[PDB]
Amino acid sequence: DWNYEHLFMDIKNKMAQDSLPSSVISAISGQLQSYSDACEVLSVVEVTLGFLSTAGGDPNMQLNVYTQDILQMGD
Amino acid sequence: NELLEPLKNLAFSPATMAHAFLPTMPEDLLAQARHWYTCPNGHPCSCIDCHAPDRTQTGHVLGNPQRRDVVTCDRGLPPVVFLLIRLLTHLALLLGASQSSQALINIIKPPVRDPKGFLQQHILKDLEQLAKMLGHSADETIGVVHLVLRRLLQEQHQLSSRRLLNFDTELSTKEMRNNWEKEIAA
Amino acid sequence: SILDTTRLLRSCVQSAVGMLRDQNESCTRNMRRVVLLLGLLNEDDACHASFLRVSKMRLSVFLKKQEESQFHPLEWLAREACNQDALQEAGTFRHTLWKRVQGAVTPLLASMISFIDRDGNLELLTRPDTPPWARDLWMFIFSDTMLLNIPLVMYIVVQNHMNLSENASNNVPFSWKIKDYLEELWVQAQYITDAEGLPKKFVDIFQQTPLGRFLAQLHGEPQQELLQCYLKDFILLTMRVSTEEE
Amino acid sequence: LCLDRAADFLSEPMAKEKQCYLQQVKQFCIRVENDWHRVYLVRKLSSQRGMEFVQGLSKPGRPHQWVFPK
Amino acid sequence: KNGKERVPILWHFLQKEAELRLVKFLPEILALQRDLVKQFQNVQQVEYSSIRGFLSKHSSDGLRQLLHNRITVFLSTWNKLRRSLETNGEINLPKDYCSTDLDLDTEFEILLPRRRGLGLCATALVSYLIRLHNEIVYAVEKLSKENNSY
Ligand SMILES: [Zn+2]
Repeated sequence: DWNYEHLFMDIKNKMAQDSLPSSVISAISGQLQSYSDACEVLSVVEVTLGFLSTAGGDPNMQLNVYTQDILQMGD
Repeated sequence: NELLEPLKNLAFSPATMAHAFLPTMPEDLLAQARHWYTCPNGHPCSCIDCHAPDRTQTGHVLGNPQRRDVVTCDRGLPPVVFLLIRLLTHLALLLGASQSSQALINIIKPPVRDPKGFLQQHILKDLEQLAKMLGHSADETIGVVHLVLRRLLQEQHQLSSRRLLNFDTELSTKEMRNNWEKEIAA
Repeated sequence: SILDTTRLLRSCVQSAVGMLRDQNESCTRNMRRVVLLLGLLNEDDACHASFLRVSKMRLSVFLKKQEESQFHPLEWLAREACNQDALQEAGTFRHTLWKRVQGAVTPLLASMISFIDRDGNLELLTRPDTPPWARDLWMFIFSDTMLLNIPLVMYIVVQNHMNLSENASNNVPFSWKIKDYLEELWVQAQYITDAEGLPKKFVDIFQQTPLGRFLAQLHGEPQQELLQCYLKDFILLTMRVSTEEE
Repeated sequence: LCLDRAADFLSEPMAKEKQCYLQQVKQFCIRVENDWHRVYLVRKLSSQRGMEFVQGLSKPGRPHQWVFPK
Repeated sequence: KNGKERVPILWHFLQKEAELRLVKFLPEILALQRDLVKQFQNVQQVEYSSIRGFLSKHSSDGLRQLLHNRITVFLSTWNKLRRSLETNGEINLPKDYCSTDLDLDTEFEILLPRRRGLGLCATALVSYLIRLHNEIVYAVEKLSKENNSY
């Protein structure tokens, strides 16, 4: 039942958002020839969405740097 | 006098007053003052609980007479005058109950089985309140009620003309009732 | 052993913290909680070891209680093998199972973190200037299952009682629980006693508790410092204060 | 003020100590013979309940006939 | 004696006295609701049938009797003000809620001041009391000529 919409509105209020460039879309589309890998990536995106919605962050910060350094979300 | 007609309808022809507004009622002050806002789905908000940014009644809505400890008037009338108006209303309602009980059972909310007794108890509580307010003996209080009724009997030949009576004999609305209250008080 | 629970906890820390929302709207809290938990969840010093052990124990307790409300809790592996959605999401069976255990543990870990880290508690474990008595009392309370009653739950709101600032911490571990416990013992002594004897009866009742005996073991200067910290925490729990001089 | 308190206790349409007080008032009214006191008591009752209640209390077979003067 | 102009504070106070006397309870009612929130916050299902059951679980004598006393205060205040809340209060309330008196057999949800369900009643009372206090305070400001609002 998670109301993702509220999280999205909170984030947009806290930070800026932009659409994916076609290049990134094609790259991820090519790389993600597997449902499992998609789910893994989406789980990382969901955790990031939660943290950003609460705290926030630099819209230009790379997502991998944010997850690995700040969230320590390795492993 | 046309001013009496509403009360007379209560006494002799209560069936008409079924959907009529009676001075024996409070109003929704919230609708009249036009803090808590409200969401589109209906929950208050001073968004919260969703994350998205008339109560006035007809008929006799006063409940058990035992609760009637004090009299309050929001329409700017003095408590004493509102009390007397309400008492006249209860007398008319008792007359109507004598004419047809079912009509009063329909008009009374929540419903009741003994309109006559219910109205008697309300009248007694009215007298107790009058006594507390003015500070006169019980007999002097009943005398005050008779004096007011006498004034109303006299103030017709002098008040049958040159009047500004913005009310209908059935008090079909809220403003008609308020206006009748003000004229009576005057 | 069968499973490396330490690693599973460490893997679920980020998701659990991510489930926590605060009243005070202290944005930078969750990140610090993540850092603190990843630091504490170790077997380096005995404090970290005991924190990890008590966490694992309380998780086992919550899981046992939840299991006792369901049929055949041993068949969980089988149930996972019956969930094609979980299989295809996970890829391998081992990973399906690992994700299942992560999903089970994340809510309960989040709840427990909401309880322990109410105002700023966890800083006391990490701040090296924290006196020994503070860490000892922290772990004593966290280990107790009837003093720190944590009810099960099936967004999580961290009930901040103080209006403390960022990165600040309550001067005494679990001051809110100690206050509530002492008020309960007060109510009980009051109704059991007359206006006289209530002081002595209340002091005795407290001294006979585990917590009272523990604090009784503290002797000398540490005990004075303890009382001072509780005074400050007590005020902040009771009264709103505008300045530190007040 | 004592007579007022008795008048209130009587005006009610059921406790022992209040009855003790009413009995002491009865003895005081009978003993002192300043019937003015009873006049005030009667007057107070009329204020609260009305003249008919007092007339009823004057009738035979009543418990409060002491309220009245000779 | 033309009190509205000559004495506005006395006039308003006398008008609302019946209800203003009940403003004294609000510390206790607030504490009750705050403790109930503390207990039930983060809880999803609420399986308590009534107040009598809830009390029976909190059967420790001191705690049982303190909760009972507090709930009694709340129920008394509600019973008195309910017919006022039905028309005034800025929070809409179905007539069924205000229609009858409450007792220990009443639903427990009435005590939880959520924005939906019977808990609006717990909210409404807390709001309507506050209104009375605030409103009379405004009158003093209107006669203070100052801005001491804290
Ligand atoms: Zn809302």
